[PDB]
Amino acid sequence: ALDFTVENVEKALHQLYYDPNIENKNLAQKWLMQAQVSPQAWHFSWQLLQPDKVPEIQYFGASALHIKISRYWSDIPTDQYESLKAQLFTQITRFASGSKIVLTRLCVALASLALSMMPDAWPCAVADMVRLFQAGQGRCLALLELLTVLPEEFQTSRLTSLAVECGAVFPLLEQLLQQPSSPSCVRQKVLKCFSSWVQLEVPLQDCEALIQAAFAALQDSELFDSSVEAIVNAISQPDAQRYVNTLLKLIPLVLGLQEQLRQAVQNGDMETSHGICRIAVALGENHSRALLDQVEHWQSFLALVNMIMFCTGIPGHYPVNETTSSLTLTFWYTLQDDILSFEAEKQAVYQQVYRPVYFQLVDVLLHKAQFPSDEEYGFWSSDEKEQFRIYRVDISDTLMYVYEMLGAELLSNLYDKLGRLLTSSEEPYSWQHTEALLYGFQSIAETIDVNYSDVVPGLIGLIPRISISNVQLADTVMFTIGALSEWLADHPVMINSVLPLVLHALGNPELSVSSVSTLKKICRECKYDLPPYAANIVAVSQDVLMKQIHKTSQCMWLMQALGFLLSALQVEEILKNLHSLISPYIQQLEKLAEEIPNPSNKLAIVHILGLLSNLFTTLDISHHEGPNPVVVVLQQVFQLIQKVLSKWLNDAQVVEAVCAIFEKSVKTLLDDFAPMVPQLCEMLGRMYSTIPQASALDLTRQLVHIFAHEPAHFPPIEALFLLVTSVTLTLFQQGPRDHPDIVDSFMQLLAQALKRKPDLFLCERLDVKAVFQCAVLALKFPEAPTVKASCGFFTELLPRCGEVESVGKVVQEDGRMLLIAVLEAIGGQASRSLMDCFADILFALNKHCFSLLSMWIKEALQPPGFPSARLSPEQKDTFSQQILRERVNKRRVKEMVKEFTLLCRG
Amino acid sequence: GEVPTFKLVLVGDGGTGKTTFVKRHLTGEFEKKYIATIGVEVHPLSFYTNFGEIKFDVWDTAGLEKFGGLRDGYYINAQCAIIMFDVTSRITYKNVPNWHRDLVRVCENIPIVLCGNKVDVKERKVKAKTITFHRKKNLQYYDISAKSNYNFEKPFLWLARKLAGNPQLEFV
Ligand SMILES: Nc1nc2c(ncn2[C@@H]2O[C@H](COP(=O)(O)OP(=O)(O)OP(=O)(O)O)[C@@H](O)[C@H]2O)c(=O)[nH]1
Ligand SMILES: [Mg+2]
Repeated sequence: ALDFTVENVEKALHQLYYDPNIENKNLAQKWLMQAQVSPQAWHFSWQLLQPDKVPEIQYFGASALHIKISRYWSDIPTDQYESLKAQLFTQITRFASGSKIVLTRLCVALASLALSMMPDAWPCAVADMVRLFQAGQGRCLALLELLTVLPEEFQTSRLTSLAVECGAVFPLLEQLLQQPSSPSCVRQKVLKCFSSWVQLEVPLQDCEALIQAAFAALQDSELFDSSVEAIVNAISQPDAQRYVNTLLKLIPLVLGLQEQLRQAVQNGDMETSHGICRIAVALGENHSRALLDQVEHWQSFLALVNMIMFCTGIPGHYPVNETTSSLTLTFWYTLQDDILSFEAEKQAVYQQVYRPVYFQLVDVLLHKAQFPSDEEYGFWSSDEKEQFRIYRVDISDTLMYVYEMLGAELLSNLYDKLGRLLTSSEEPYSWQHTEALLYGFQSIAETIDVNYSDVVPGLIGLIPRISISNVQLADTVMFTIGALSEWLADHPVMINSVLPLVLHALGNPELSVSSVSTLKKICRECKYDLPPYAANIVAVSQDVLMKQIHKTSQCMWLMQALGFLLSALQVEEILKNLHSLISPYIQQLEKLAEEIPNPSNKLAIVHILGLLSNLFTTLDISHHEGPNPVVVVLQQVFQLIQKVLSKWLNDAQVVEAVCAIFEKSVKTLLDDFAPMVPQLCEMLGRMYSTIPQASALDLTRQLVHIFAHEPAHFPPIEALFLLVTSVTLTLFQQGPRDHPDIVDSFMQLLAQALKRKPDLFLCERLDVKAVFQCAVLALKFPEAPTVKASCGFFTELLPRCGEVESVGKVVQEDGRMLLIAVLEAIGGQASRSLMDCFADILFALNKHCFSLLSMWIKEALQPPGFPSARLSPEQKDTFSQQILRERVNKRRVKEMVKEFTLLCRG
Repeated sequence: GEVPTFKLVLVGDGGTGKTTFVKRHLTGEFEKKYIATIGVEVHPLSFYTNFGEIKFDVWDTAGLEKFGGLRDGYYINAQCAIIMFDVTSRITYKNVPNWHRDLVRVCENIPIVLCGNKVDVKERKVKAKTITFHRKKNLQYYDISAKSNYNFEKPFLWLARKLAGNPQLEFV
């Protein structure tokens, strides 16, 4: 029998924090949650905040107070407000000497209190906090903590702008910061307070003086980080562009950091170079165009560009020596977007001014992306190499966008350097410089307009002339080739100059990913000009597969590459080649088919199955993007598959593999699967009747999508559709929330039925009431994806009322339930993330069954505080009115639903 | 108990995957259901490394406000953390700053890994290029998929390395 006394809380906390027993930690935390909510918490928490106890113990006391105040306000009698206010102040004054962690939590507490009575009961909170805390250092640091945390809690509280009260905070900050006698600690806290208050709707114009102090503070090591933060938050404000005049005052201030930046780079001072870069990039990436329009200031914007160019080209490598360069990329891109954004009279002037800058940037970027010497790279940490890889991806993306603006000359310049480096000048061999240039080409190779290509042919010719003595170089060569995948399709004559190189690299285990992904790309892009290479490719592939050279993922890309290849060969050649390739695996499967139930077999079984599905994903003779080979293969394989199912029935992973085979084969041949319909339905129907799984519903949905209007083959699918719906409905009664995944596929299936073939709902063998009922309950599920699927169903249902579907409008005898479920979600029962899905249901109610909706909604909102208790009848009526307009568009219904849900929650 | 145990606090919005992640590491199976957590549930998690054994006491906190429990209070004595968000939900990401703000209030400078979960879902709504979190030395980001098992171990490896000040650590 343990009551909530200090003694027992302490024991509890000690347990939670120090007893290594897990079961015990969990037990203590549960009890501590109870103690926190108990009204004893109002007595024992002040006892925990005694100098008598350890800091983590005291902490809980303040933690409890903040939670009771911010989350159980209604349980606080008004006669307690002032005395609570006073006690928090007292303890805050006392903890100025003690733990800063507790001091913070205490401040957060007094800040919640403040925000809760600030408009009505406590008229001038901010002004009173200042007056009270004055009349020494501790008191000051305290008030600053309180004033910093206050605006932070304002951004996350639920239930009149605080910004307006900032006019009282600022004067004090200016005063404290511009005075000589203040300590560094007070100053750092003054710069942090400023960052918190700037993060609100405080006009830039009114921050100017603190912006200037922050800048002066940068030269002090102690205040640097705080200033940098305070300054970036000022400039990065959403409203900041509105005050252009102040933006003009900011340019000289940022430029004034040039010397500090240089010195910092000379000294290898990372944190500082990084700080100034962030400042400079904040000004540019946000207010670039406002600065470009103010043509009278073009000289300064130019200096700012130079400064950011300086940070991009810092000596060394990104991850290991220079964090600063990476932060300059988002800027280079916005400048490009801006330059291309105006009429030629302005565009050409700036394109003239900034073209040479982007050529420099390309030179700089190519040098920074260049790998280090083999020895150097060998000592780079695993995380460092990873960071470098991502950094290349980022540079690649920016390099691509630069090509948009430079275009033609870029490709010529690159082609020259590469060719000059390979055939004209014998210099110290650096595969690194060769790889950088090729990498530049690779990043742009997909975005080459089909107009100019004088460079492509030349480059394609230089590729076989390159030395492949390094994995990286071999990988880059391979990637460049695949990037020219589309370009080759148009120039089949060039295929011969690259295909051999790619095929060669297929055997090298270390180039698997690049090699295989390029083969696949080439096969996909030039299906029609590969027939004369098909056998050789099949030969190399089979050999490489025979030897464990590629991992299963790459093996799937191979099967895909091959499918693309065979799809353009004459029927008899497709057969002959297919047999030589799959016969062994089918036989192997047969030997694996007459074996035990061990995993080693499982792995093998799954592999062969995935090989088949991947090949059939890619092989289409009808080019949708004499019988069908795939169909025959399926027919002759079916007996084997069934044998597999019989012995592996209970295994979900193996079953999925079989499902994937057909899932993949169906999307490949859309009408030409007709012969496989009857057999597949029995299989899918038997599967689901034994063990219900979501892929079975998905497969069914695909058949429905295809053969709906094909009466000749649809009958068996109709049976399946009904059978699967009968089982999912029985299942749903029993486990209303046990299979969100199945409910999800179920809803999508039903939505496909309504989309493609509504008359399916007029079958009396299908329980239309049940379905509608399941649908509405689904709307309340925890799993967002299941709820999205549900909204999907109603969006294909409501358009079918009075659309030759009697059963459709019949279920609008239950229509007001749907409206209720939708209003409960918008009220705050569903995640804000799903709001656009419920708005879609509303839109569908207003446009297709408006008469009903209006009676429905007038009634549903009648009960006081229905969606949310936070609502007012006036707000309820306004919403009811807006949503009853007959011409509203999804765009508007979404905007009002969002506005409304916001009022319901806070 | 030849090796220490680090306190790892797992934080983030409701339904992001916190519990499913942890659970997959502990049993291997992926839970399809979303059963909100109430307060916290501390689960021990151990990994064998090429230098020895690393033990973690994952403090799986609750993302839903209504079930927050002792949110600030679970952070005490943390040696590190993991902030999680849904890559298919813009709201779980816009909230990352608030979760981070509170961890810092209790523990400062502890290593933190930010994970974007559910990247296996075809329609992503938060592109990995947007992440600016890892711009700090004790901060890192990762695209993870508790469902597809993608970058499953990355966060724990990074943290482990930072904690034992040894970039050479590798899980065995
Ligand atoms: N598609 C996809 N879904 C996932 C992934 N990880 C988790 N989920 C889904 O999210 C659900 C689990 O949500 P939880 O982890 O229990 O949510 P939670 O973090 O415990 O929410 P809180 O208790 O408030 O912290 C599961 O049903 C999964 O299907 C993923 O990587 N991909
Ligand atoms: Mg959880």
